[PDB]
Amino acid sequence: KVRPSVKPICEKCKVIRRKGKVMVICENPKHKQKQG
Amino acid sequence: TPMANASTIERKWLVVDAAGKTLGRLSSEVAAILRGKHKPTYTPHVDTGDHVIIINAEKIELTGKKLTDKIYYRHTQHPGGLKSRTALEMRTNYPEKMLELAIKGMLPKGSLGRQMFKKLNVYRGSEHPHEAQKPEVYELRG
Amino acid sequence: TKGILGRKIGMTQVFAENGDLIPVTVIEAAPNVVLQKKTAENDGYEAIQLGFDDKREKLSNKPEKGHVAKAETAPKRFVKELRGVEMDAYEVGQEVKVEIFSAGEIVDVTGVSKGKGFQGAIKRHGQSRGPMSHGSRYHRRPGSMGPVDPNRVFKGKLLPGRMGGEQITVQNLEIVKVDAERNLLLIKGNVPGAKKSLITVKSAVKS
Amino acid sequence: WITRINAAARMNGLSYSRLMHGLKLSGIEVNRKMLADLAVNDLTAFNQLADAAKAQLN
Amino acid sequence: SRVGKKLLEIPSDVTVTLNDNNTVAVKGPKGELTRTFHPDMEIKVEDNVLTVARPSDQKEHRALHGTTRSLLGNMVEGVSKGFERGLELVGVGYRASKSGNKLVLNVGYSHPVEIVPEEGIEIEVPSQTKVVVKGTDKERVGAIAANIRAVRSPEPYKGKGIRYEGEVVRRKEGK
RNA sequence: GGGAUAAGUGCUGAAAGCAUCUAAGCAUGAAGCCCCCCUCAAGAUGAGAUUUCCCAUUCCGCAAGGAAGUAAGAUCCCUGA
RNA sequence: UUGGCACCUCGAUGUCGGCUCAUCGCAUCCUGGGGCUGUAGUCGGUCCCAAGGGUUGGGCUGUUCGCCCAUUAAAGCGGUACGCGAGCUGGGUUCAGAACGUCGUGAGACAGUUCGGUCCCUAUCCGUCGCGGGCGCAGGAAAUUUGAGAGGAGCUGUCCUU
Repeated sequence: KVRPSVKPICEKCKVIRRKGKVMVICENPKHKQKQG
Repeated sequence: TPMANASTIERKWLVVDAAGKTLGRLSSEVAAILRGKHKPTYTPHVDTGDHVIIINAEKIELTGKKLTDKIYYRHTQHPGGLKSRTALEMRTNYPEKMLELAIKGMLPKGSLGRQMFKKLNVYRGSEHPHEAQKPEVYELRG
Repeated sequence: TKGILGRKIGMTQVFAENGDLIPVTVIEAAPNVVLQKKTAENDGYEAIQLGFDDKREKLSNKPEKGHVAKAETAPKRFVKELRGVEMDAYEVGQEVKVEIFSAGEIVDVTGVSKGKGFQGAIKRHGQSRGPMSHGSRYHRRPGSMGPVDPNRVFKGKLLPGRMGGEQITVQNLEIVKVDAERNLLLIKGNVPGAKKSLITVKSAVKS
Repeated sequence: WITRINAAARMNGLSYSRLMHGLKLSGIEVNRKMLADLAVNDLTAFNQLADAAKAQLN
Repeated sequence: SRVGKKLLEIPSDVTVTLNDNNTVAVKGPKGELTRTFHPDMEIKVEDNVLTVARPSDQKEHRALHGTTRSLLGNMVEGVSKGFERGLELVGVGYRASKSGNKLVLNVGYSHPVEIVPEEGIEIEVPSQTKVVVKGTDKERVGAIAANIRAVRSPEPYKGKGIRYEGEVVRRKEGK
């Protein structure tokens, strides 16, 4: 997904700032977010 | 009645090596020489150019992201027919248009920004056929 | 890429091998003479000038009389390059002719089109006529130039002009036969250029 | 002529922003700026004034 | 809780030079590896001990501190052990062999898939199921096997195509 | 078809011992971009190129220069497409 | 878009909509490529990049819009003086004629309706699209060129196999 309020949902989600974009990466692939 | 020269001016060929230099801080150091901001017989309308042959046109660095984020724009007179291009395409394919566009952006435009620009040459490093004029090496002021 | 050049004559129908019917051109293009070998050791690029359809000496000049001295033949009207053949198998003075081609060689063909003269906006660009009735006076004409705010005509707005006279490549043809007995090509389809104009018969860019 | 001072003051390694401080101190020189220029027509008369500048630049 | 202050041991026989600047050229039985390092990193080579002597303490340097050691820790122990990966074909009309040195995969596309390895890379064919790449550079070997997994990426319903050994595919119950 | 790219997808790996597509390093990837295909085009005053030609006159102006006749070629004029 | 304000124009800036000719912006209808799927394949929803190209023939009404007929890969929006009347058509609004309802005591009135109702211009300049004459290109000439740069093309549907 893509949204300006990128947050982890469950505690299995890491928040990794790639490429100037605060991306959240997790196990479950419905957590997959980005502001961009 | 101060002095103002006319057709008694002697022109002296130079060489600037752009190797570990930015774009960018030497254009404003080649423009002032092409326009003649160092000869004391400086009368602004009389083509005072001791002029520069640039060597190592293939070697120019420029800081920041600006190989890929600085982009040229050469729009035609046809509608929406601009052909833009990044600096990395211009550093590889032909930088002879990189520096000559830079100096042409420096100079006062008109009929001197042609005549100051007819003085400049750019050669890709380091070969240039100007043996028969012997340019002294202008190291830069920085 | 092989390529010869020459006049054409006209159109025919030649059926072959089936009940077919083939639209066939007739080309006079034999034989070419290699007059000058453009070399990348001197000029940067690789080409071969070919001359065709020799003329009598009243029509040829001393700058051009001496130009055929390297091939040592008569003066010759129609000269063009060809970038750029497999290097080389040619010598300056070797009479290139029809023998290369065959029934199956896919071939692009270039030539200077039939000039029709000064023609208007429908015929020159395929533009469409307005209404021919209903009181309308606007017919046969190109109509609206552009908007109002830029206050000018954008470059490229189609208009009347002189139609024709360009050089047109027409691709992917099929050379039908080879007639080195009569100096005659045979190409499927329509080939641009008016009657008896000059036509360069290349080999194509495939596939 | 302010350009025609820097085109001579930089031959001797100074800047107009510093040179016209030098003439204001070493000397109270009220030299005409066309004529501290002219001091170029007959160089190195200007440099010997630029020599007078550097002594109070230290 | 650092990496570049750990030590690299070379007993035998993976010999490492200080070929300036700074082209640290590993040798050994398997081959030779030449990683070029940026000039802030000042490698101090003790008695059989490769190290890292950092220039200073910035976030530029710290992020470059642990890497230049742990590139070599991949390199030096790669000219003794080598490196290899394990691919695990799961599927029905899916099989594997090599021919010449191309890797012929009859993945369920209507044409077979061939993967040409590079020099110093040995993609073994152990059996019909598994495929093993073997080489020296981890940024090459795993990257070649990443060029293999994208032939048939594992669908979540039936985990198909190329698949690393071992690996857990998230499973859906398609109905 | 070739070459670099978008969103992706990554292989390595740190800072933050693991992890982590990135921060150094290497990829792949679009009818997008740049060429390849076709057309114009050195008035591109930065006027490019190679081939082959005609020659290096006659007079004035001591000179700088200016005329008159002429080669290579072309033009007017004519039959036309 | 309906608006507010009255700041260019009331010694005139032609107003709706069609026909031509387009360009451009993408906030995308397709087509190319992907994350997620409450994605088993099939066909989708949704979010991403992407303007290169395509973006229909009617019936009705002046209609833009709208509905419906049948196709389609789809039948995108939107700006450009709600593009475009010194390029066209006037079908409506809003000239006089003429009626009908309504209102007024009456002349007449009405964004309530209806039938009829002179759409002028030899292109000066800049533009645009073709054609020429000079001159220059360190001597005059004839051929063939190179390509810095400029455009054009850029769409896809089926079917059969696998």
